[PDB]
Amino acid sequence: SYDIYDLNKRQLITAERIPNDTQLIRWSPEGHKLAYVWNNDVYVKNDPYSPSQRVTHDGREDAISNGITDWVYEEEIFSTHSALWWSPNGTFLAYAKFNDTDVPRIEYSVYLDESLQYPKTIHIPYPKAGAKNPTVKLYVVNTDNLTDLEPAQIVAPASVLTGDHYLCDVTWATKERISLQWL
Amino acid sequence: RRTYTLADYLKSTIRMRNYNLRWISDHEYLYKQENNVLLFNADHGNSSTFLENSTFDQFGHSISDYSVSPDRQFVLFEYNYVKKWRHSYTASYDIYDLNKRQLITAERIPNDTQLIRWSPEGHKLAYVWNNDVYVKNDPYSPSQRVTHDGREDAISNGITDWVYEEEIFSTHSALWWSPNGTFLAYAKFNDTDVPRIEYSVYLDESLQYPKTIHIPYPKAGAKNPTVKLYVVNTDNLTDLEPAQIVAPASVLTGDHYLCDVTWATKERISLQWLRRIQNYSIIDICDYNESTPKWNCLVSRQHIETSATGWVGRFKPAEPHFTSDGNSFYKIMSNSEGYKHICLFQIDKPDCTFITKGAWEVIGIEALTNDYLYFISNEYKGMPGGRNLYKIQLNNYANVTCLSCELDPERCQYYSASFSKGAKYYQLRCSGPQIPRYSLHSSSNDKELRLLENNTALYETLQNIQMPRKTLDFLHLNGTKFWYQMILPPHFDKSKKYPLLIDVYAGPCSQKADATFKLSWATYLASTENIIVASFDGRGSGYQGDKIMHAINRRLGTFEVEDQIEAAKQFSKMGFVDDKRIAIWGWSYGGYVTSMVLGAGSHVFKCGIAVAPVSAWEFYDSVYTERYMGLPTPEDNLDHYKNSTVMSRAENFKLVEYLLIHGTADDNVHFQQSAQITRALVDAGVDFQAMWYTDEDHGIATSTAHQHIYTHMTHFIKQCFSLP
Amino acid sequence: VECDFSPLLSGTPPQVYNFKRLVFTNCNYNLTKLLSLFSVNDFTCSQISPAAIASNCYSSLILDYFSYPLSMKSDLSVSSAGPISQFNYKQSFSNPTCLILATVPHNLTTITKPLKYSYINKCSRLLSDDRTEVPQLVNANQYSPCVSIVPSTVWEDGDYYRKQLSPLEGGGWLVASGSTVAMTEQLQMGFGITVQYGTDTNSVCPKL
Ligand SMILES: *[C@@H]1O[C@H](CO)[C@@H](O[C@@H]2O[C@H](CO)[C@@H](O[C@@H]3O[C@H](CO)[C@@H](O)[C@H](O)[C@@H]3O)[C@H](O)[C@H]2NC(C)=O)[C@H](O)[C@H]1NC(C)=O
Ligand SMILES: *[C@@H]1O[C@H](CO)[C@@H](O[C@@H]2O[C@H](CO)[C@@H](O[C@@H]3O[C@H](CO)[C@@H](O)[C@H](O)[C@@H]3O)[C@H](O)[C@H]2NC(C)=O)[C@H](O)[C@H]1NC(C)=O
Ligand SMILES: *[C@@H]1O[C@H](CO)[C@@H](O[C@@H]2O[C@H](CO)[C@@H](O)[C@H](O)[C@H]2NC(C)=O)[C@H](O)[C@H]1NC(C)=O
Ligand SMILES: *[C@@H]1O[C@H](CO)[C@@H](O[C@@H]2O[C@H](CO)[C@@H](O)[C@H](O)[C@H]2NC(C)=O)[C@H](O)[C@H]1NC(C)=O
Ligand SMILES: *[C@@H]1O[C@H](CO)[C@@H](O[C@@H]2O[C@H](CO)[C@@H](O)[C@H](O)[C@H]2NC(C)=O)[C@H](O)[C@H]1NC(C)=O
Ligand SMILES: *[C@@H]1O[C@H](CO)[C@@H](O[C@@H]2O[C@H](CO)[C@@H](O)[C@H](O)[C@H]2NC(C)=O)[C@H](O)[C@H]1NC(C)=O
Ligand SMILES: *[C@@H]1O[C@H](CO)[C@@H](O)[C@H](O)[C@H]1NC(C)=O
Ligand SMILES: *[C@@H]1O[C@H](CO)[C@@H](O)[C@H](O)[C@H]1NC(C)=O
Ligand SMILES: *[C@@H]1O[C@H](CO)[C@@H](O)[C@H](O)[C@H]1NC(C)=O
Repeated sequence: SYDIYDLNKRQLITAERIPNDTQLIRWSPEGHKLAYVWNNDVYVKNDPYSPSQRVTHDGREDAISNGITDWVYEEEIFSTHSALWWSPNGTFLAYAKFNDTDVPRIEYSVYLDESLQYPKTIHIPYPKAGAKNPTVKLYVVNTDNLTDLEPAQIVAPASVLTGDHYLCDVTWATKERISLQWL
Repeated sequence: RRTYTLADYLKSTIRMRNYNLRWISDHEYLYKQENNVLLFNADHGNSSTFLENSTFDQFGHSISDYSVSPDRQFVLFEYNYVKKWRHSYTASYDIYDLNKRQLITAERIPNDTQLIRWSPEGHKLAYVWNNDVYVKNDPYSPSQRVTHDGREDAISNGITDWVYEEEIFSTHSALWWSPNGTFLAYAKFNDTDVPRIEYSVYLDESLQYPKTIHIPYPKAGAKNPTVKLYVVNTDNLTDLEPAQIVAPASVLTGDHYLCDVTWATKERISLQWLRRIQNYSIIDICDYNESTPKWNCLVSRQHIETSATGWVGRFKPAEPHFTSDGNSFYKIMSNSEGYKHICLFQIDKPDCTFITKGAWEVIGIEALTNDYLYFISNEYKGMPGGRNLYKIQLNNYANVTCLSCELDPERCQYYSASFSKGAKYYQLRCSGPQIPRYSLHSSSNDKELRLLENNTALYETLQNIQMPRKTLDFLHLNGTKFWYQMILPPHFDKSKKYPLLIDVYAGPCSQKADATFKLSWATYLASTENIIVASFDGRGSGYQGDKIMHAINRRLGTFEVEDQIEAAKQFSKMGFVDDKRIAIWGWSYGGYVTSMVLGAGSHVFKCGIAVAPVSAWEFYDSVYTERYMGLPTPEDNLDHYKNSTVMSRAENFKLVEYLLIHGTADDNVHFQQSAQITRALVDAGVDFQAMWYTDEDHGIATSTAHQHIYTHMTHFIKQCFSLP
Repeated sequence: VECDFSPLLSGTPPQVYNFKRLVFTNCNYNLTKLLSLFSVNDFTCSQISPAAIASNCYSSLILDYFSYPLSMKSDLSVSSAGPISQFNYKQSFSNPTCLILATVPHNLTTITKPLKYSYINKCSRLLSDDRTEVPQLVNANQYSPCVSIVPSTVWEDGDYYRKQLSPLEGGGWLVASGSTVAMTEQLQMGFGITVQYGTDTNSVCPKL
């Protein structure tokens, strides 16, 4: 859970707060625009005192993740849970969409404190060698005019659409140019 | 040949049509036809079906109104309309996206929403909910709460209280968008210490216990609500608090009103303030200083308007109409001779320059461009009861060109106009004295493009009916010309003597005698019962100069009463009016005059009817009352507050037949007023008649109640005139 | 005789990239009678007016019909370079063309709706080099090559499709990506008219 502390007033912000159980959060490169992930959906806040704008609405645990990595991407590719990439001006937002719906899941037991009478089973989408890998899609959103023009997908190059593929890196060249590393 | 019976008036058997349109461009308007909403283009004559009536009933429920966004991307649908007062209500609103042609389901607009207004450009929304102002940059975008002190009967943000809606704004709205939509100006009202009127509501037979309705209602001299003006930047709403524009110092010497807020440019706002003693009005011109950033209201652009003979403006000071560059404006002001005419103001200049003059007034300013100014005046044929469209050349003020005078001079002498943006085209509306008419014109050559509605069906239907005639004539009282009208029975014979019935309003700046065509109750009496129904505009009337209008100042119930009697005495001198069968009736000020007339001891009138009358100025709201009568203090005008009560005249009611009507749910003219009359009539041994109408408001208008009161009054007059 | 518009009123309309076509010769048409069955939202014509298209004679008249959301109206301009006039549907410039966007009313029940509007937003080819991409821009009055690998209704926005070309067929890959727009309450459609003039065959005239 995250609180926002206003330095202009030197006071804590109490309205339009950031929900508990927030997974990710990233400021804009300039200014004070926020982007956070809650229940695997991407939300944007033009200002701390401003209501949240829900960008994606298909966030489902262990099936669809918007803006946060899945397991293999966090461990072996991104080395970070984040899949939000702000535009240098803060105008655009590039977010990633992962789909582990048919990715097999590993199950292991958790023997918590002596209070727990029955052991918990933990499920984690984990593609072993040759298993169904997650998909990834790249979408870009104009923060300043988010109301119209539902998110624009940047389709992968054709060289990589011959089969399964990964997304390794997203870098911003200029305020209107974006670079995507596919594999 | 058939006659205009009473059922013809009460059943709306003979319907009169009109043509109501909404200009949505400089050359396009919307019109509702067969429940469809058609989009007409006046530049080409082509029209498409903009909104099928199919998509009006296929939502879940009946839709009451609509308001299309200025960019024609979204439509607001109003439903669950619950009436509040004259202009107020609360309802639920849906947003219909026209780009997808689909209904919006997320970030909806809450139920019980009080107000809503689009931005002048684009698709931004501002609504009022629980007396707080909310803004939506887009229908698909969450609401941003601007104010958070919304308290019922204490604090209202963006909506007027009762007195402002009734007596000042004539609308519930207190939101003012800027032309770009960047800024929003909203008003905050505070009725915390304003006394409350309380009356019972006897709802459906199910309600075992009556409800008590409370309404902040300042009476004459009572505590008045305050108003503050705040402006908000929509584009960066989460940066600063709402910026208050403080009223000018001239108005801060005591209680004061805010009467108009107009936007000159995208960064300039104008505020019209009014003192509580309503002979002092001021315009403040405020620019947005992007530095601090504040609203810079330079003193050198304050503009004062005063009155030495009474109050300012007709009912309230005239609103300014700014030029395209907002560095000047034209507003109606009284000249030296006391005639409302158009004056030219420069924002920085301390004096104004009159561009029209004469022994006639300007009714209003209708449109404005860089070359011509359009307006309505009662100048033609020197008849004050007429209205015609004029235009002024802004280079040569001597070049005035009437646009409606010679179109149909016998049929149409009472015009009004609705213009488009930039005055490219204008809709002409004729109201009488013959059958109304509606036409579309282009301002480039002022030629009629097409005839929108001629009421031809009305014309032929009246051909088979012995319709009465309306005469516009005048008389002289102490050497002053005074106009009146007579509804004459069909087959009128000046050798025969008819009974006379006088219709009264006699209110300040009123006009009952005019060239307007109405299918009224008076139409029934003359056409069927052969009664002459007259109305006389004496002293205190308007549109004839501040001399005649301000004669009643601080003396309500003195000269407008005598002149109704004196004109009635003139009518008896005529050879066709029965001396012993003269009557009178009024409504909400006639009921005051009608009552005050019968108590004068004139021996002129045989009977009278007062419907929702005022009985004492101690009981009516301060805005209307203090404007003409001042404060009820022993130091200002308490003398005539007492000298002008109907109750002081009870003994003279022994000579006439009094019929007193009043609704119980009257929030405007409280039932307390009529009750005080009957107590004076009862305590004086005076017999009379009365009739209450339960849960009926001031303008008794429920179909069941509208038919009952007139069917009741018909029986009364026929019994007073000894008619079948 | 009478131009038979029956195929347009029966069944499920195809998607824009699989557009169905009605070719009309030697018949009599009443355009306004057909457009009176729909809720016509936009009517834009090129080299001809919407008033003339319903009242003139042509040697041959083509009518392409397909499902199309009104939200993407801006993309049905032949001048646009968007993933509709690039990969899905394009009208010819060499003859008068008209473009009609309609809405299927509630009382027109013989037109079934699909799950959603779909469209090809990428259709390119990968050569045997495995390095060179060649976008397959669609030509006028022809289908996109990628309709062999793009299904009649795209399952999910972003689904990609692939087919490996035999050496005779050029070698390499045929690659496409699809997108979707959510279905409206009333099915929104698009109509495309294209008229042609021949020597003696001026046999498509409005009836009397
Ligand atoms: C996330 O991934 C899952 C699985 O990879 C996607 O759902 C599956 O989508 C496929 C097609 O893309 C469906 O397979 C088959 O489609 C054919 C089309 O001809 C149909 O005839 C078969 O009956 C079958 O449905 C499959 O059913 C479906 N599985 C589900 C929905 O559980 C899903 O679309 C992906 N979502 C995103 C947002 O990427
Ligand atoms: C709305 O109007 C009410 C009353 O018109 C405002 O509340 C009242 O504010 C006055 C002062 O402005 C309070 O009166 C006295 O203030 C003196 C200051 O020295 C203090 O010593 C007294 O004890 C007394 O409080 C009055 O109490 C107060 N009445 C209330 C709060 O019921 C109110 O501020 C206005 N609100 C807005 C938003 O305009
Ligand atoms: C940040 O950069 C973006 C893109 O460079 C700006 O957006 C454009 O701004 C130019 C003016 O510099 C306008 O002409 C375009 O219409 C804008 N287009 C879009 C899509 O935004 C944006 O204004 C910049 N904002 C800030 C605060 O630097
Ligand atoms: C609407 O008008 C306002 C004020 O004229 C615009 O706000 C300014 O715009 C100018 C350029 O037009 C900028 O240089 C200023 O920085 C802006 N200041 C403020 C306080 O807004 C606004 O941009 C206009 N908006 C539209 C949509 O036309
Ligand atoms: C507006 O009206 C008020 C009262 O109706 C006027 O108040 C007078 O002010 C003068 C001071 O110059 C006093 O000597 C008078 O006694 C006041 N009259 C009353 C009845 O109190 C005020 O002058 C008027 N304003 C203008 C501009 O004419
Ligand atoms: C519009 O209605 C008016 C009636 O107000 C019609 O004018 C009358 O036309 C008859 C023709 O039979 C004349 O005898 C009357 O003298 C006319 N009366 C007036 C007051 O002008 C007019 O013809 C109608 N116009 C259309 C186009 O229907
Ligand atoms: C709806 O509009 C059509 C348009 O001609 C009309 O025929 C129909 O009577 C209208 N229905 C209603 C209920 O207004
Ligand atoms: C009228 O005609 C013009 C040009 O032919 C067209 O652009 C306009 O849309 C038409 N009016 C309506 C309401 O469609
Ligand atoms: C064509 O259809 C319209 C639509 O009502 C109709 O008005 C017109 O008479 C028809 N023309 C012929 C020749 O059938």
